[PDB]
Amino acid sequence: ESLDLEFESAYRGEVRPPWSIGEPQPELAALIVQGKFRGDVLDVGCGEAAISLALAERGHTTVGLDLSPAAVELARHEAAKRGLANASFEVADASSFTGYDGRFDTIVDSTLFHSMPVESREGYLQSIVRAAAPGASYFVLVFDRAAIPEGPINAVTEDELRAAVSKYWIIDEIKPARLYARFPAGFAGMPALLDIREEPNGLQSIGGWLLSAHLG
Ligand SMILES: Nc1ncnc2c1ncn2[C@@H]1O[C@H](CSCC[C@H](N)C(=O)O)[C@@H](O)[C@H]1O
Ligand SMILES: COn1ccc(=O)c2ccccc21
Ligand code: NA
Ligand code: NA
Repeated sequence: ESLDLEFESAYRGEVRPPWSIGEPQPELAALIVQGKFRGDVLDVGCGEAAISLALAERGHTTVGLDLSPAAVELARHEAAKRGLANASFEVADASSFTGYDGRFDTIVDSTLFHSMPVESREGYLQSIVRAAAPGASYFVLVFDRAAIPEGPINAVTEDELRAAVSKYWIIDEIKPARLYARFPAGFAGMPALLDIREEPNGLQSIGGWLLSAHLG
């Protein structure tokens, strides 16, 4: 299976993607304020790249990679509107990319993890480790399989995520997390087929996992 056409259509606006919330995902913004993001950052499966933009505004040199040319164009457009010189973007397949050997001190996966086939995970993890500087940190925000079923999205259980990532990184923490979005009215039916939590500020959230890891 393949989500390439759906991601490109969502970014072109066929209304904006529900996950393009216009700010970094809150669970990842909390790690930034804790000082967990360091040096040159890779925002892998960056989408519109709100987290790249926030990190570039703080002084980091950032690179965002996405398979969708529309996402890369949107990220470049927003960085240009803000006059950021520090943020760059490229179209690439996270499961098979090169050209950044030992580059990044922090790699962040903001909901890319479940957006590729299960069979692509090993190529992706090999690609990002190859792109990592010594002592690099890695952060993943991903849907929980308890919340998102088998289907187009490859959400994970805690054990599955640990088994996949521990082969490549030293895992510091895996904890429950929320993935925020702005869904249209009536999203997923009435009654709803998914557990969508209503949040303040017109947002919603779905269950997930926040993983923190590093090289060492
Ligand atoms: N193999 C792959 N390589 C790179 N990007 C991919 C990919 N498979 C999916 N993607 C991208 O993964 C992203 C998941 S949506 C999340 C986008 C962004 N990180 C955010 O938090 O808003 C989409 O932009 C999609 O195009
Ligand atoms: C790629 O998974 N995805 C697809 C449709 C959504 O509306 C959505 C909302 C939040 C996060 C991910 C999402
Ligand atoms: Na994909
Ligand atoms: Na929490």
